[PDB]
Amino acid sequence: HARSTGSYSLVTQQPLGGKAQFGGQRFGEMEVWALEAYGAAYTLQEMLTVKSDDVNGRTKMYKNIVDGNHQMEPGMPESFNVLLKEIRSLGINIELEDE
Amino acid sequence: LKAQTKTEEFDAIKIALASPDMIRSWSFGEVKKPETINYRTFKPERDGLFCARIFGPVKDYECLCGKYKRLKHRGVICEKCGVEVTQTKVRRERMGHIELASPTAHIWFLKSLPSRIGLLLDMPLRDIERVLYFESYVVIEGGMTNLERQQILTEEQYLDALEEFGDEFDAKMGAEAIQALLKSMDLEQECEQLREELNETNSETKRKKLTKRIKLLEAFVQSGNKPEWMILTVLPVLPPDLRPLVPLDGGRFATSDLNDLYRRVINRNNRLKRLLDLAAPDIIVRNEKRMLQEAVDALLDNGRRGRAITGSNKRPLKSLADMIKGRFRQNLLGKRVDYSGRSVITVGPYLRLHQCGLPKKMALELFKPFIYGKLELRGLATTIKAAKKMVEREEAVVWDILDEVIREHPVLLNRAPTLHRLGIQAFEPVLIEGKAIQLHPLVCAAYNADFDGDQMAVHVPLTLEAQLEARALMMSTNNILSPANGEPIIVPSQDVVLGLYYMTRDCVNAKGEGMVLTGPKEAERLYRSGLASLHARVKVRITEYEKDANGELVAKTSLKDTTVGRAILWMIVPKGLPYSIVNQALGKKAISKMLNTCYRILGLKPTVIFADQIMYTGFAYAARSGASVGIDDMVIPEKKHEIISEAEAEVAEIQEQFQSGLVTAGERYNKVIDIWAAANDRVSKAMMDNLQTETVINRDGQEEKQVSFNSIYMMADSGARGSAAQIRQLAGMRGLMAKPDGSIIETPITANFREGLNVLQYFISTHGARKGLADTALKTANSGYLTRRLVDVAQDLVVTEDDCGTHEGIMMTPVIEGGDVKEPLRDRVLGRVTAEDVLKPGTADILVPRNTLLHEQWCDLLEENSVDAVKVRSVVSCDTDFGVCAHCYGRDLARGHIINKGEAIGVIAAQSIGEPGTQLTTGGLPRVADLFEARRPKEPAILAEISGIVSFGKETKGKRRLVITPVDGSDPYEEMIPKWRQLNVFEGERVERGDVISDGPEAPHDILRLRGVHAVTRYIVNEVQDVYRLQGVKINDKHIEVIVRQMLRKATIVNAGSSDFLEGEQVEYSRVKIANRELEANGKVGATYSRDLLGITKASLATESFISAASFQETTRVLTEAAVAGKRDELRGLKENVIVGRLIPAGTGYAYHQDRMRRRAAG
Amino acid sequence: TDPVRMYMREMGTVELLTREGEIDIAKRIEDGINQVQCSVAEYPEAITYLLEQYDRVEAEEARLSDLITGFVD
Amino acid sequence: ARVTVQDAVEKIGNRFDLVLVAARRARQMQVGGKDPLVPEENDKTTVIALREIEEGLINNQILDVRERQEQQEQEAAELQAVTAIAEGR
Amino acid sequence: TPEEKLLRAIFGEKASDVKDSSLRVPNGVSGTVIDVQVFTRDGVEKDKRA
Amino acid sequence: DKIRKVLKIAKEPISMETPIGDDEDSHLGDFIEDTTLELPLDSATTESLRAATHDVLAGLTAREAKVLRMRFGIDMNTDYTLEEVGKQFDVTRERIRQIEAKALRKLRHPSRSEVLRSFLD
Ligand SMILES: Nc1ncnc2c1ncn2[C@@H]1OC(COP(=O)(O)OP(=O)(O)O)=C(OP(=O)(O)OP(=O)(O)O)C1=O
Ligand SMILES: [Mg+2]
Ligand SMILES: [Zn+2]
Ligand SMILES: [Zn+2]
Repeated sequence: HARSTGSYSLVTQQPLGGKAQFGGQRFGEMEVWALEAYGAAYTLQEMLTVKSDDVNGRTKMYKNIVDGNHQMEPGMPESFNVLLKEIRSLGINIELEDE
Repeated sequence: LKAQTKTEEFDAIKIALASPDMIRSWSFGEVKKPETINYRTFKPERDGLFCARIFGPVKDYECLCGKYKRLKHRGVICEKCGVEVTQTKVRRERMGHIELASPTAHIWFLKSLPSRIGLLLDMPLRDIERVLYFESYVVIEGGMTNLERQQILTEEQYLDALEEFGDEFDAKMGAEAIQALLKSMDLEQECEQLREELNETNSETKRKKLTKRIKLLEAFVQSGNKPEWMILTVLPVLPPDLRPLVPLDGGRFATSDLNDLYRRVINRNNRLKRLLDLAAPDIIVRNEKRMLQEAVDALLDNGRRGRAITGSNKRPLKSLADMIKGRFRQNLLGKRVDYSGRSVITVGPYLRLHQCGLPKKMALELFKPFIYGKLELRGLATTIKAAKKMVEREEAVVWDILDEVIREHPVLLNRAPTLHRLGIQAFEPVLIEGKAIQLHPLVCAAYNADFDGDQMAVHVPLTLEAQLEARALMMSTNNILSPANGEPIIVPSQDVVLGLYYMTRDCVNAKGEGMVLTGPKEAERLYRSGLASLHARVKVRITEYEKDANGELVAKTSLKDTTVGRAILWMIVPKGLPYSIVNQALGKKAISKMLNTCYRILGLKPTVIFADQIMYTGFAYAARSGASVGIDDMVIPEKKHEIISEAEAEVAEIQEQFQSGLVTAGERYNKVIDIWAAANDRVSKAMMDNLQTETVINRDGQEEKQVSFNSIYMMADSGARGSAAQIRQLAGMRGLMAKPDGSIIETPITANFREGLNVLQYFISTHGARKGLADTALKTANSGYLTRRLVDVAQDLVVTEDDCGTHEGIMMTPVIEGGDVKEPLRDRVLGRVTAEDVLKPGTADILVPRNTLLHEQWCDLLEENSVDAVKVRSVVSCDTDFGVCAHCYGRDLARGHIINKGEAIGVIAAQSIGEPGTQLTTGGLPRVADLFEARRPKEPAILAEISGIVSFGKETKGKRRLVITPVDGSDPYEEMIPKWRQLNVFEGERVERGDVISDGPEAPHDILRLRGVHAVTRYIVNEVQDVYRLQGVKINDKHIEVIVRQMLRKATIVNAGSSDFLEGEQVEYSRVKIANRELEANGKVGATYSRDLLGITKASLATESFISAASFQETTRVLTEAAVAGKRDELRGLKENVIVGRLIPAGTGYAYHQDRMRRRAAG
Repeated sequence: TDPVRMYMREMGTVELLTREGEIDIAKRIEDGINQVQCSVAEYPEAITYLLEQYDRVEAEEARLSDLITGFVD
Repeated sequence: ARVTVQDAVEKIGNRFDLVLVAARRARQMQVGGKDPLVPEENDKTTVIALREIEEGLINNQILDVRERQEQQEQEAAELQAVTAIAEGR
Repeated sequence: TPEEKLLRAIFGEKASDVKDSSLRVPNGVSGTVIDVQVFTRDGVEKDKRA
Repeated sequence: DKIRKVLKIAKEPISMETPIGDDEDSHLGDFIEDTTLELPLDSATTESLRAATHDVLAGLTAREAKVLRMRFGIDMNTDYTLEEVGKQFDVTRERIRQIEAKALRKLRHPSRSEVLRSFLD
């Protein structure tokens, strides 16, 4: 199996795999430690931002790849952005501070 | 400078209570109807749980009514339906709210184990609930009458107490009461009460609970939160697309369970709002209020009441709280990733070390966006739309383009259980035909990859950084040493070490015996021409090099006494190595130390290109060898049946003694097992005597015997495959088996695999096999749960400071276990940096001066002299607050130099410990957990508490007291000792504090307390290492020592003058503040403390960042207990920075956080 | 706890009505509503406004359904 | 230089700051800012930046010196234009 | 979009009300067709090949 | 025939948190893909069809752009009825219809079309 860019799930903007290019590889907690044990800070960020949950960066990436600029403009994963609204839709006020 | 308003780069995250005013800021309308969609048109009913007025348009830039469909109209609200025309995405962002009729208690603050609403009031839960369901009144600011504030009344009592005091006395019931209680409550005033009460009454039962409550209370005032806010007046609703109502095929619908939960709250709230305008009897509205309370509770956290079930379906409904979990460690289970793939992996021995075979097809799909760009960048495609149609057509030219994008572009490879950092390594891709992934055979050892069906996954480093990160950090050839023990993880495995062992071998009389050859080149010429045999004693002129000069290769040429094979192998050995390194027999043992020395002498590159040539030549000559395995290769000794009958005789006599009552049944079973155990040892080293040497050959004369050249012997002697324990099961008899309950069966398996086993033997062989598969299956689980507990206590630990600057360090010796040296000194001390100058057997003479990194030269300069002990700086002593100085840590890495700033030694320590965890066996892997968890043993020994002469006091009262009496100081120490446990202290001897008063195991908690931090850290490492060193597992003490640093992360204060008296806290925070007190502030009001040993999971429980804690701990309690404190998470750490999707505060990201933490708290 | 119990328990204290007590309450209900009706009838603005609203019914500014539903007989 | 990075880490001691400096240089070439400082054996901008470290002619200090130089070259071109923003007076 | 409509007026293609949803052979696999079955809901007229 | 339409909506919607029965305890909702989304392999070409038509429109006479970008929605709010474009340009109506036709005509010859045509498939 392989997959560059494919389909994505509605609730969690994460790679789901139906028709055409299949589902992506799961990159679990233990694989994350590997990158942490290396210095792979960027390899990790792009692995859990632009390459998966970042609904905006993922296409700012695909456009930048074909443009010939190997940059990522990150942004925030949807998993955490949903957790804002999930915590916030309990009685809990959770904010992002400073500047 | 201007402040700011909008959106820049956020740092930190604050959590708090939400005022009802706060909750309405998020809402863009009140949901008023339980309606969802319309039912014929699947449009959203306005003022419903799904709505376009409140949340957003259904499709992009289209008003709901339709009068404003054009993308021109944007910030416009249609005059009919209160809908602005933006993206459908805002149905994923915009929240709503509901105005509650009656106040409603927040289940989390009412019911999370320590009731916040409870102890904020100092009110019990069975009382608050009794007030909440309208069963009994509670007083509120009862004033100067007959009743206290928190007093609780019944119906009749409230009536009797009302007739006496009409006003000037207030009592309510229901949520309005508890809301008033928290509202009227004054925190600062109650603070002044708890402070005077602490000082007036001296009692350990009084001021032990007193201090425990007040720390939350004044944390609550300082929090900014308001106590009224735990009673909900407004309930915010989650955006709809996060609980959507999408259609499926066949026209059937699916929706999140919240909609059943949200619908019910609305219905009961609306019904209650009706029951008030109908002015219903209180009996009804009370029941309605109770249901609204129940409905909200099942929405926020279903499960803490009677657990409502979903519509028509038996399963319960997944509440908001369960949206967050979904039990433990539920936000960090993993995320699927773009630009990835997997397939079955196969060999490919032709590969250089830094590359891997990638299928033509996988590499096509994986780099698709690179190909699309590189295609029209050169102009082979007009535009991207045709570029797709090209690589869809697989035109011949896209293949030649794919090589262009592929060249300097590494890929990542990952195998299933990712144990240590080597489980993901970056290789340079080689375009290969077929659907298999080709894996370099030397990197197999790191991955634990067989080729029996195992698969690996691939990942594309997209950004420029990740490509350089993959190239400089994760590359195959940049990690050739294990980070668990500075030895090479890229050892020749099996097929290859058989080859070299076959080369570097010699037989007594072979073709070429005795000729003299000008150089190694003519030695290969002699073999490939069929003139000289690969193994024949032969003198050859060789030149070797040695860099004994100041960095320069001195050459030396001689006629060395070797063989033809070892001559040809010398053509591979690079430059400054001695010819002695190949002059021997070269088994897997000697073949890896050959590789190690090349790295420590010549450096990285010449080692990488070496390992390749060792594999190429190893494979080739192993294939030339024709080594096989036939049935006649497993030689059974001729004396086997003899040994069996002899032990078969002894047992018949031990039985003879048992019949006559000479020996016991327990002795018989024990004595019979011993003669069978001996017989197996006898057959064993009988077949190995025959097998190993019986090759009797002849050179010019009569006879002469040597190590055998039989196939299966060479496999073991070399170390390629096979082990003497396993071989013994083929020729000799195979052991005694264990019957299920744990006994070992008194008649062993006399037969072996070269013969047959019979029904009975095989049937008994079964239990060992099945419990083998189960034990090895379970101990693969226990390990994985260990490395979790281990990274959870570490993770955030990073080499931060350069040199903390200390002379503190642990005294390093060889372990010398009873008999002789179970571990040399040179191993324990290599790669560490010395605490102070080490001296010769005589002094005035520094041999290594102060903090120098003891490497191989220094270790020999140590091993030349008779130095038997070296004080070494250790992580447990590194005085860096928040992290570890590079010096005190050591050097180890997959690279050979001292640790670099920013590496996340916390993880790579934990990994190195739990990776070999599969291979262990009180003792075994739980014995490791017992130590790291600091678990006290069942029946401990007690240690001498204080120095002085000891004596016994009182008599037997269940406890026999012991009174120690120091020479100078106070003597009031008396310890209650159960005197039915045999003691060891001499009853008239002066005892030194920390000595054996009884015997048996000891608690680490004592060791730290009595003998000190340096003794407990020694006790752990030597005791866990005994588990690993028993199983033949090399783990440097370094890694165990960083875990220990986390175990004693905390301390308890003894004296005061600044903060509390007994609190437990980090030495990092404490030491940072009593160092702040030796100058500045007070002259020295500083406090003394006492280091506290925590088990890893207890030590991991204490994390500042609540986002980290909400990962693995119980997410409800962390979120509640943090939201009441108004706690700020500053990020800073590892776990949370992953959760929020930004650069790790380590590695390449360490430079980023260091540039960020400094701009913060500055201008 | 669980509201079913405490509702069941709360109303179980209420005693069933005798077949005569049903009339006692319906009589007290009669008095109260009739009492306010006698008080509504004493208010001049209540007379003028009912006349204000009927001068709205005869000018086709409403319907007879919007003001009354019937008289006695 | 493509087989291992050890020769480069010698010139900048961190192994981590090497990935950050060599990446910062790789952008200067890929996003067509600059031309190489060493002959390119087809090597991508990933490696060419790494060759420039082993050759010793590029590091974070040398880059910042050249950049702070370019701040003043483009400032002297825009010079006679931005002083014409004496309309704020 | 604007630009796509300009593309519709230049090369004059009657923009379809219909989307391509054909069953197509999965990528990579290849073989021979050896059977076709058609099950038509009762009431729909059995098509030609059916 | 309404029975079918009736029978469709009579089924209550399905718990999206239904366990689907895998070994990962996958829930139903984890499998419903986002069909409202534009795939990056498409949005990439949208950013390319942009630069395509912009280059092809600078190959026209200057007032052919302002008359074409006005007839379609390109780089302006809304599209303009060709009469509305006529009021902007003094000489009105039929005059504009030929400016419209001739601009598509200069772009239809295989020299300016070679780039644009490959957006049709
Ligand atoms: N990171 C990985 N490294 C090596 N092997 C992997 C990896 N991931 C999956 N596999 C193999 O792929 C399937 C399971 O995949 P998944 O767990 O269901 O997840 P996803 O559906 O998203 O692919 C198994 O292989 P097999 O089915 O052949 O059977 P096996 O487990 O006994 O080897 C796995 O070994
Ligand atoms: Mg295998
Ligand atoms: Zn509208
Ligand atoms: Zn230190």
